[PDB]
Amino acid sequence: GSLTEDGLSYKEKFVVRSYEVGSNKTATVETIANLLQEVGCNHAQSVGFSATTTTMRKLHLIWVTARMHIEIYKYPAWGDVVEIETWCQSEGRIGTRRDWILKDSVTGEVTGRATSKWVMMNQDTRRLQKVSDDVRDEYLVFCPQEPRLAFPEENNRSLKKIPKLEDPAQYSMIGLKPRRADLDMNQHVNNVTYIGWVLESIPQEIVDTHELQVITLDYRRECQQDDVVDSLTTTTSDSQFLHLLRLSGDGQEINRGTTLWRKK
Amino acid sequence: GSLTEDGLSYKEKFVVRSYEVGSNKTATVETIANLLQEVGCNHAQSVGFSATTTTMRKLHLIWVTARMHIEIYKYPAWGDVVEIETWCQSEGRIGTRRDWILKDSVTGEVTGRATSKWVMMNQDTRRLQKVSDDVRDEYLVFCPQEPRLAFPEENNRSLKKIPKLEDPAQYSMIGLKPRRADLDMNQHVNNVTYIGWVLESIPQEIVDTHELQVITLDYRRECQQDDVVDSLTTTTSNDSQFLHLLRLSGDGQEINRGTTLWRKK
Ligand SMILES: Cc1csc(NC(=O)C2CCOCC2)n1
Ligand SMILES: Cc1csc(NC(=O)C2CCOCC2)n1
Repeated sequence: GSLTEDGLSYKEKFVVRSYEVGSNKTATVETIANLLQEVGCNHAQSVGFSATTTTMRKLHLIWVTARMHIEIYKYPAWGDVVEIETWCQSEGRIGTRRDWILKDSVTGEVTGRATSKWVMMNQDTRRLQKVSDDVRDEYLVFCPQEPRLAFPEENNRSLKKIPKLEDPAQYSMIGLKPRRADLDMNQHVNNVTYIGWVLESIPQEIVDTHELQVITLDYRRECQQDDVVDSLTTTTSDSQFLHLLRLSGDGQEINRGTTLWRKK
Repeated sequence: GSLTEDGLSYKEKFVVRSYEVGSNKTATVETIANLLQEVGCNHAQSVGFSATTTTMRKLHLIWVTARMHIEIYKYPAWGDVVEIETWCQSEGRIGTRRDWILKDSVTGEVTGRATSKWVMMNQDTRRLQKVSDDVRDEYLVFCPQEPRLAFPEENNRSLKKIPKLEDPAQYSMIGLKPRRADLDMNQHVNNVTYIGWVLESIPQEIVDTHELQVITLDYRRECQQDDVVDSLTTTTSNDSQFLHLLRLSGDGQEINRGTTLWRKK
């Protein structure tokens, strides 16, 4: 992978692995999300980060995901090369945004796109807070100045309000717990695991006859290593579902989302 | 990746990914096992397969893992390039063997090694069988003729008999279930998931102060997509050894048994 000519975006090629594909012999949405995260990490490393900036390290601040939105037109097959371009942009004092474009390396055609909203948080107290002047200044030298959006459309899917699922849920998968492979290098549950947990409550017949086209996920609270999660789904409709992840015990909400599936 | 000059082994380079590493910023044993599987699949593909031979597809036969043995000296760090060499060998009518050597691409030094035993099974009835002459002939053209072993030693730990853990277990992790990411392209639980499940019953303090040096795992029965597993561990021992058992939560049906050896950091 490498930064592009202007140094304002980053590109990387990936060959799809045997264990990375599902029943269709194409990359799962969890493999796609892992590839987005990997290209995002390689971009941060190439521009001097050791995700945190120098000012963030002094104030004990970290970037946390608030929203992830992914749209896939074609899933790459096992053995195929996918090229991913990523860039980041400041959104005033609200937070930051990271976008991606997925392309088939052979045809050069756009096969997917993604956008994510990130908010600033004190790592110890877990208190949100807004973006300061000092942080925006040392971030803007690595971001395009004019707006560059993976989802430019006025009033688009990536910026829609998501309602809270009402009990009873149509479908559910209960007692979901993270294992050590679900944790990152800081022993926190990886963001991609929540996508998998959301999808666990979709029935196997929908998965067998449909392909996931769009997934929008809001992150409300982090799931600890010793937490247990219940995954809830209701059909709202192509097939659309409304999703809710909550702690098995007290019912504390960890995520809410929507998925849109196309018939094969 | 590519077949070596003689066409009797296969090499591939991997750059270790951010999500592939643990608390030490080095590749987990599950990432290593996924890389072994990937290089093994790329080797089978490069020599004409899709690892069923021509006769195996006619007779509804598949290769299934009976044993996996992995020894790691150094885990590659995030961003490092690891080179893996793999080859297969016939073991008479018992089955086949697949071996691996892991090397640091920069220094060329051996950082790990692995060996695995595979048996032939009818896909439909699940009945294990000996290897026929016709199948043995079809895959011997892709294997070295002289023995080539990743674990050549006379008293190597890769061929040791593993006892059955006796209840009560010292440690346990209960109610483990596979999710869709744990399944392969044929909707069967991936072999690497069982390694993760075995390790789930090791206490977090052992993981925090030790590094896994050796893992030997026997596969007795497959875990179905809707099965629930219990992971059991007992200390048997500067080095710590554990005896492991995976069994179905309900009836206690054994799916795996294993041993791990950990060294102090
Ligand atoms: C160091 C760094 C910067 S961005 C990042 N992670 C991502 O972008 C992921 C998060 C969730 O999975 C998809 C994208 N890590
Ligand atoms: C095509 C083919 C033949 S065997 C194989 N994979 C392995 O060897 C893996 C199995 C899981 O444990 C790591 C090694 N792929």
